[PDB]
Amino acid sequence: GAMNSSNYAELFNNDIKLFVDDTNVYRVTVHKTFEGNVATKAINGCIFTLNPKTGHLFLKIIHTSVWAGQKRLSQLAKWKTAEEVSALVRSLPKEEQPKQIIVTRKAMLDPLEVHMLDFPNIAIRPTELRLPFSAAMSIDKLSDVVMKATEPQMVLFNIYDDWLDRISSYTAFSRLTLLLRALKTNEESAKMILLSDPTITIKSYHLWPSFTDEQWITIESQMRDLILTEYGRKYNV
Amino acid sequence: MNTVPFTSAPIEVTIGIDQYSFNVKENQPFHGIKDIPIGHVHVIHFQHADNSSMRYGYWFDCRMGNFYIQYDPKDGLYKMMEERDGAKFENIVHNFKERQMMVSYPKIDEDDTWYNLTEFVQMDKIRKIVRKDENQFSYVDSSMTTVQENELSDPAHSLNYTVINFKSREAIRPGHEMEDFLDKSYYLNTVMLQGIFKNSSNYFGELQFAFLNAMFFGNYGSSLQWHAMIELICSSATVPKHMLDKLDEILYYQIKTLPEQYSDILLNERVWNICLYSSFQKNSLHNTEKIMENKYPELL
Ligand SMILES: CNCc1ccc(O)cc1
Repeated sequence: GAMNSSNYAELFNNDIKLFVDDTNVYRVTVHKTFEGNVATKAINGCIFTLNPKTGHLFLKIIHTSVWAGQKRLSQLAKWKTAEEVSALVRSLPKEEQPKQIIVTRKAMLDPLEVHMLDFPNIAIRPTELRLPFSAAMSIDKLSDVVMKATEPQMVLFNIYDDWLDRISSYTAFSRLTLLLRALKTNEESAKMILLSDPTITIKSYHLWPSFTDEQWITIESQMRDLILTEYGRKYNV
Repeated sequence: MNTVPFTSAPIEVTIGIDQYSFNVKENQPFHGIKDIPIGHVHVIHFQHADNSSMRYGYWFDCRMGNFYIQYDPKDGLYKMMEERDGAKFENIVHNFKERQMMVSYPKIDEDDTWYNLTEFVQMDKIRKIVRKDENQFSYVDSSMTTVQENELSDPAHSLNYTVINFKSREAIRPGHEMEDFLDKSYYLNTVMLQGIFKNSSNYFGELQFAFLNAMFFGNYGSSLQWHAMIELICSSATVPKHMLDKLDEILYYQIKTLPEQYSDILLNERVWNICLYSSFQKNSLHNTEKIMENKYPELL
């Protein structure tokens, strides 16, 4: 059934599962034409496919060429997402294929269900969580590889860097969701918090700064404060 | 004009014949139904006064044999049986008519309702959906499950409707996932019409039989089958114009005949709203859309 606050620990068990977020697949700028009409211009997008236990991120880059001469692009985007997740699964050895795929948006259920018809043993699940994976394009290195892409490309990352050496998957996911929530609510403030102290760098092979255990606690506190402040302003509470 | 005699009516029962019904009292001298139009299938159906859970009946065609009803006090139901002795049967029928113990099939000359509901229904196809080859007539009741319902327990007593599943290998060509799911023309025209039904008459005959089983017996799986067969046409961009015109007529008479008080359990909001307002065929069911808007504006 639906993934929710109650059944949260299931993410961190030994059943392989993937989250699929399609928010950043079809991305546009809205602009005026010469005649004063409005037009969209597509920009490169990505499928965010994440193993929440391992941190393995399958970033499928969606090049604007995909949309050329197609109609109803917001609908096609859901099917293109399902097609690419389907191709990813079939590329993985049997023992690495997921037992569940959890979609962050219910509109992805039917497309993925039809694309995975011949995988009757893979459960396609919605979630009641409002996960902040839309904010993935606020991670500089992920934004950089999407916007530089000249063709369809799959890039593999570990979104937890080396955290699993020191913390559990549960803790790593909670830190990831806190960072992304902060980046979604106030990108400028979140980024200032992460990159202020210039002596803490991002390793070439990492996405996030090389914080010590104590420094992560300070960062996490600063992210939580940021999120509640913006909640205050938002609701005049 | 044919006759279905009854041995007797030992238990109080509401008897249906097609869209007509009459109440018979316990041990009322009732010996059957005469003046039944030749040329159509018919359904005789029963609801006991004591137990309205006993909703059950028999599809038959008078051209296939001499059929009568007899109450079985062991199994506690009115059973259909065939009389192979033509002379004993003519004899019995003549005597009950002479004694005027039979009700007349109460058809109005102008009234084409039953023809319109059964246009494509044929006894040979009914007997493939309801499997009991020793009898020429087919028993259906409220509780019987469909083969599809049984996949998601007794196969002898099931309704063998053609399985329709929009999210299945049969429905979707590999590489045409989005195309085939949003436009079901492939599934309708190649898989179902050309592959399984062979023609639109067989397809319509199953759709009409499913409807009638839903209406007369409140058979839930039949209702599912009726909606699925409608939805598969409405969800197809490419449907022969003669099929659209005939479907409009079929559905018009079904909606006209449906008892007003049953529209809430017998009509699926989603399918009808999608067929009349969202689907490729939203503008192709003029008669159906007008009667639905005038008779069930609430559902929509
Ligand atoms: C290959 N995508 C799923 C699928 C869809 C339909 C089909 O007959 C087999 C597999």
